[PDB]
Amino acid sequence: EVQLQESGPGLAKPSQTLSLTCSVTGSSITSDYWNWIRKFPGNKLEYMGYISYSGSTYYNPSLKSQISITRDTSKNHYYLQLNSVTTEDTATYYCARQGLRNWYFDVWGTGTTVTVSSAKTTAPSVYPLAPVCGGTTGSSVTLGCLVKGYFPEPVTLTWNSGSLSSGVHTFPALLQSGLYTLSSSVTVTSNTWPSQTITCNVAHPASSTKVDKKIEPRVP
Amino acid sequence: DIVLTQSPASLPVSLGQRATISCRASKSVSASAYSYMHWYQQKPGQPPKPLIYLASNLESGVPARFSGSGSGTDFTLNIHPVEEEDAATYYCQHNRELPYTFGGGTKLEIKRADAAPTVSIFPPSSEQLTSGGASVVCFLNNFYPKDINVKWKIDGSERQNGVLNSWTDQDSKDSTYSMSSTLTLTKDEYERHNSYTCEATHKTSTSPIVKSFNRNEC
Repeated sequence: EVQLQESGPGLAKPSQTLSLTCSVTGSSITSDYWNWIRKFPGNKLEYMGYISYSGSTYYNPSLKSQISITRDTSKNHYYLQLNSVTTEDTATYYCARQGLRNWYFDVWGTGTTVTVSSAKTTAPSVYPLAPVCGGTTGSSVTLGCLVKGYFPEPVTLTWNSGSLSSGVHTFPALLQSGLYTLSSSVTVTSNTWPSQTITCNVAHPASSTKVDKKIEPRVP
Repeated sequence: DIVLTQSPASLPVSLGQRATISCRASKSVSASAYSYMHWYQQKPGQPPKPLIYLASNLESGVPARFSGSGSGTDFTLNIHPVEEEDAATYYCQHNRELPYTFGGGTKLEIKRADAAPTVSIFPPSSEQLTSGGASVVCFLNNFYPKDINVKWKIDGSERQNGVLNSWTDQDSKDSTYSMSSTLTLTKDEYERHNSYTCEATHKTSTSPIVKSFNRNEC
């Protein structure tokens, strides 16, 4: 049972060096081929290169970035370094194995996303979204959570510490004038809220932000 | 380098039917007894997963619904019958020579019975008004097709500047979409108007769905 797992920084500044790590378990990196792949904002997958069971490397010559691939056999890890990154290196990075008895990217990691930008990291403001103050209500109630003005991606959002998973839609973040905004909606029955408290838990690691925002009914 | 051209870029298919995705290479990838053209499936938030290797061999665990064929420069991936969880993006990839290259991808949309959205509107929070801004939010949940027009009106006057619309990926269970529409203003501009309305014109209804509130009505 082979597993791969990428890790590395989420933000890097132009002209800096970026180093990612692929941690491998369940199989030794001295017996197969070990590759790096990235997915650009959009849908374009690009092959970058590999390091082989014997430590030999190959780099895709059509790349515009300058890369280096190395390994550590005592840890069963291998690495990808990008030299002098640019904004165009913003992407999601995957590691994947190519087997001698398979001959395809038969095992993949989950991927790690990297943003290359010189903009300063900014913490989000979390706003509750409660029903318009009129008291009429149907058979259900839809609440919301607005996370505005942060950088960079990503953020994580849960409801009631994950206990509330049904009837939840979280919308992908959008960039406007340099900062991201995303929102989430949750639907419950009429008698649940407000007698039962509902809270959106927002975390933004890049700014050390962790916020719990209770949804309070509106006062006239 | 070898170029892989996928077709179509987006493919809508109804449940139970079959989907046909093609992949054409600039040069042959077949050498003697083998063909080097593999297929992968990627779901939102997930990494791509291998489906078919060496043109027509099924990966272990992949349902029998998936099949592949082809040789030389033309290849095809078949899914019969398609199911809700197949909403995804599929990629072809060749192994004949270095550098390896991928196809542009094909998004598989599960055709769905036309469904109208459930619309909710939310005025700015007092916390945001403390900051000097004011965002009005409109949620449109569980509808289909994806395309849908949202129009904001301040005191009956249309407003299109300062609007952020975000769609979710196609739901893997009910095959619906949801979208969020946010209109952001300044506090002082929000306080010199009274009526705020989001109108949703969708193919599902002749007239638009309307949700509104008045600032001073509470």
